[PDB]
Amino acid sequence: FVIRGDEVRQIAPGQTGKIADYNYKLPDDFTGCVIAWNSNNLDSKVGGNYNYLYRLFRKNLKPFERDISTEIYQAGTPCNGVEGFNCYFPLQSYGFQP
Amino acid sequence: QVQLVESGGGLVQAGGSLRLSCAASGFPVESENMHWYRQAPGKEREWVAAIYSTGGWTLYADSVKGRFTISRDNAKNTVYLQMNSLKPEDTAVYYCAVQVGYWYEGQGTQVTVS
Amino acid sequence: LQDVVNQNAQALNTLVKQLSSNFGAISSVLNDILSRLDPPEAEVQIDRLI
Repeated sequence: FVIRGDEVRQIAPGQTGKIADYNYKLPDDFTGCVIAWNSNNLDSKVGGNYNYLYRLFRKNLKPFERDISTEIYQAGTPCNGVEGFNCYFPLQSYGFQP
Repeated sequence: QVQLVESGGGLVQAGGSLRLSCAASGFPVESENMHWYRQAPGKEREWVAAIYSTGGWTLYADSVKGRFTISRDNAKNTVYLQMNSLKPEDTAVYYCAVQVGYWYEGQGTQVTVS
Repeated sequence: LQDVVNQNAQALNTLVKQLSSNFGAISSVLNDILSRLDPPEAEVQIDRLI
């Protein structure tokens, strides 16, 4: 996958965070590792690169799950699957710039 | 040959309604996630929108809340962008960028506000 | 007999009192530690208490 600068610390077992709870989970007994390299010349473009998305709103994920469904998240009168009050989009873009 | 053709740009008054179009051939459009590319005189080029696969999933920048409406021709892989409630400072030049590998962007089109 | 009974009672009381010792942890109750700390650090504290 592709992440941002401060997101590197969140990609680790036992480390808390919004992204480390709703997008990717590392098991407490994880065996393996992480190789991260800068891609400013490939994933970044003038005007903003927005191809990479991360889940922002979610009610928790167990280790090593994939949640491809991005149904609208209800924060508490329900909007009934329509964008509006008490519900916001679950995905957010990074907006990488040079 | 993979190409881009632009259509719809031109002089317009604030508060209009028209179709903006980027037509490309030689590759499917549901293959990946395209985005749109705006140029105005200033610091750097400024983003507007992009939609994604497995559903529309339209996303807009913070300054464009609930104005652009997009109707989308799946049979013959065509875009349709539709503008609403125009105010001036967005005089710009438009491109539509897609990915099939190599970086690709066409020639764009002119849009002005009077 | 009174000495034997007193020894048993004080041994049980000492065990119960020792049950409420921090042992170098943040707190002597695990519910508060779980409510306050994160999985790994709370696991370390629970291991020390154990």
